[PDB]
Amino acid sequence: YNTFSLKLLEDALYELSASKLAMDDRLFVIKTGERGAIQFHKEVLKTVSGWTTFVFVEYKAPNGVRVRLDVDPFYDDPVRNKILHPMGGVAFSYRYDIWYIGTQPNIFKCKIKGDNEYRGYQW
Amino acid sequence: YNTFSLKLLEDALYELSASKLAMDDRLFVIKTGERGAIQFHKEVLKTVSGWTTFVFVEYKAPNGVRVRLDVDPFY
Amino acid sequence: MVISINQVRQLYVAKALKANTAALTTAGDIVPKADTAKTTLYFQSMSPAGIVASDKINLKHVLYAKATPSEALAHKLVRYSVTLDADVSATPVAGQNYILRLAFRQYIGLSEEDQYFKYGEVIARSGMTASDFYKKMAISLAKNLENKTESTPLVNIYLISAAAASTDVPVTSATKESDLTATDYNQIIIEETEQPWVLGMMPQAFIPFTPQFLTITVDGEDRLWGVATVVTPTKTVPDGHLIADLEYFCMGARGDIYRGMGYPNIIKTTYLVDPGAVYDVLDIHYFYTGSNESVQKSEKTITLVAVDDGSHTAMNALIGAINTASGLTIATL
Amino acid sequence: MVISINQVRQLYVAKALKANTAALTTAGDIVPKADTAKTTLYFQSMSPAGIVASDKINLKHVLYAKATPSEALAHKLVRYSVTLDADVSATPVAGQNYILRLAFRQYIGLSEEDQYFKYGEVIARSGMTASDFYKKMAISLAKNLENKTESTPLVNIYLISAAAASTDVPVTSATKESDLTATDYNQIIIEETEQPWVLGMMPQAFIPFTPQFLTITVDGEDRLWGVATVVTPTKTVPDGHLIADLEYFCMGARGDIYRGMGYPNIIKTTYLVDPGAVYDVLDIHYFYTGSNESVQKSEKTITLVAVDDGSHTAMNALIGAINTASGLTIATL
Amino acid sequence: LDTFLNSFPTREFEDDNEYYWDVIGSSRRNIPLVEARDENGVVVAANAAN
Repeated sequence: YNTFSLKLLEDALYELSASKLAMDDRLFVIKTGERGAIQFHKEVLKTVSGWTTFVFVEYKAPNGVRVRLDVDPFYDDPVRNKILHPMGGVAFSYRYDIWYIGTQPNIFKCKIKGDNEYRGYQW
Repeated sequence: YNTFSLKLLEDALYELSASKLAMDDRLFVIKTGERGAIQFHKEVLKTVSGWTTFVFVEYKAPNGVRVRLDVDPFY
Repeated sequence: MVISINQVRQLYVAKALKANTAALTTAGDIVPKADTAKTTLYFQSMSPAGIVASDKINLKHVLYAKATPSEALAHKLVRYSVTLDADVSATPVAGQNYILRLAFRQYIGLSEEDQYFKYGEVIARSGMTASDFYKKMAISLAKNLENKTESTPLVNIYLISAAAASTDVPVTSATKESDLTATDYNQIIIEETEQPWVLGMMPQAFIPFTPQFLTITVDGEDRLWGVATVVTPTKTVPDGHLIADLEYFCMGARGDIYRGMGYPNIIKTTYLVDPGAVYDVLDIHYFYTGSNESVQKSEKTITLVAVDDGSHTAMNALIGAINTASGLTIATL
Repeated sequence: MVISINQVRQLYVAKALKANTAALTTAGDIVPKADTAKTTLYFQSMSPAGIVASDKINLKHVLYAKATPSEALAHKLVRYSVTLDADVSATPVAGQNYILRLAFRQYIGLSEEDQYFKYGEVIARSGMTASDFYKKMAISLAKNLENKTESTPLVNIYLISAAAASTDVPVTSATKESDLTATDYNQIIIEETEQPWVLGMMPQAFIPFTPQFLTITVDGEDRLWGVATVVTPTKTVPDGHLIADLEYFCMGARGDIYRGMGYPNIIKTTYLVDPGAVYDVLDIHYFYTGSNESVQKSEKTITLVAVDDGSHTAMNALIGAINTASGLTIATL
Repeated sequence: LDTFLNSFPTREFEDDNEYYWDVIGSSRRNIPLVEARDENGVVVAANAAN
């Protein structure tokens, strides 16, 4: 996106949870920085919008699905992120990662038995 | 500043807590008088803004960082 | 200017090139020395305390040897040109607060990567034109960044009048609109600055920036008014301070590693690099392999500095001597 | 007017200067007395009860001696000129409520620093011009600050018509638009006032102010309409009340320190300063050093007042006598 | 102001010498670019292909 829209994010939640939901396990998580968290809150806390807030704050999209902002700190890391957004901050902070959460894990990091011992001293 | 802006104060909170945060230890404290506290509340308690209030009142900037006005008397 | 080393770096100053060891009289005098068979190469340099000889270079173990022109080590000072875009409005719109932001990548005293801002406020009225806007925005920037209170600004502000188009009109924290009497101001330029340098404590370093413009309402639409284009630099920062630090650090590899630590009980080293002069550098990377069972390489490098006078005369002669002695084919500048 | 003292202050009134001690007949008559060698200086003054002599001044121990012109101790009455700025609008905008504020730094009866306001309301309609606005704003101010209900206003309100430009038109809590029939009112002036003074209970004191204007919407923008400029004062407050208090306090250093405390059982002191007259002051700071082991200084001062008649004649003669006697070089007014 | 200044803690020192403190950051660092050169050492211009 070149310009932000709460509609696109509502359409995304629709895509993720339209008939796949269960009305009781629709925990979502949006991950972004602080400048994206701004765009989100500026448009979400309005009244013309359909979101309502539930004080750990959680949101409930007009779709009826439970949302949870997790503003991560690395989305603003000025080391790996270099390009600047005309509206301030690093453009990687204007970036949402919307993941369906529920109940076996969808993501896991693979490991091999005995990989913590591969330390050698050539002295 | 010659004219007030809630943007400048949001940019300041960004500067302070952009990647330095931890999502659980971002306690901020804004200290000012009562006329500045006015400018703050007049613009913060709007709905077009991104702040939400948490009744000892505490605020949560659109950045997601926890804020606390401490209107000091010496200002 | 602590650096990374391939196990060592040594620096010798070629303040003067002499033909024989007997002519080494002043400190800095140097002569490249190699046998007739061209098996080893070494340098005899006059230190303040007698002539010292460099390490011996087995001319079969030379990995690379290239020289620099002293223009590669210079840092051009970045400067943008700020201007309000005729798309939003070719002239300021009344009532709107124009707030300019300078996004610095480091703080003033630190080198860690962070986001650091400085601002400039201007509130436009019914009659304010472009010239008056640039004027008041420049003065606001100066009073906000040139609040140094100790040393010097973080960037320098100038104005260009349409008549000059090339004469940067400086603006400082003391300037006031009475001093700026033109009516054809068409842009604002913001150059980088040479920050404080100390010989072995503060390395030469810069803080880049980006002019960011906040949003104004023009026709009910929040919009960006500015154009932060990058005009070509006109000022430069030579390597004298950069080279002097190289010497300061690389003289602890043959000299005293402590330098002021036990301050009363110290050894003080005399340095021959003149910070303020421009040096063109030469470097020779070589290694020592060893004997049976000792194939591991000990790679090394010997670098040599020489003042540039436009044409890289001094270094060109020094390498010509080294090619005549060691038969190498180092290229001239 | 309790004051700070360098261990003492004594005041004697120079109601009349006489040449010899024999001529001291009326209370206030004074003569400077010094020997021929000019070692000590003292003053012989006629009190209501016989002639009293001042402390003796060792003319080697005189720290300073300067006289004042009675214009230094006068307090000009501050007055602004209020006006609506032609930038926002050269004439009132209908529907908007113009609210003027007078930011006082103390309350009316207290001297502690506080923020104390008084307001003036005017609501503008389609036909109201500048004159009518100043008129109604002035009457609102008067009815809001001249609600004294005991004594007197806290500031005085006037109007200036463009025809006069110099004739302040007073406005009081009783005034009404029928009394103000002009159409060329162009400003409002707000002077300070002489507050109540009591001899030894209420010191002379003022309460400064600043006309502050609240915000109106003109084109959807909240803006300030007023111009609170500081025109030059035209009225003054002399020192008679200020000097009279000096005497009241400094007569407790040679006289009775209680003054009405045990009211039936008191001693009442006769004071020779005429509150209502203007005095020019003189002062002589000196000290007593002492003997062996007693080097500590006991610094003192003797001040003398004399009525000014334009030219500081009385004091000029008094110092001329003192210079003739003690050889000092005090300067004339 | 005393309340404001009691909000801060106290460190008790032994003398009245100038005091100092160290400040450290992290190794994670961006490095700017001087230029880029092709396979034959020619400097990459802006108006050039990949």
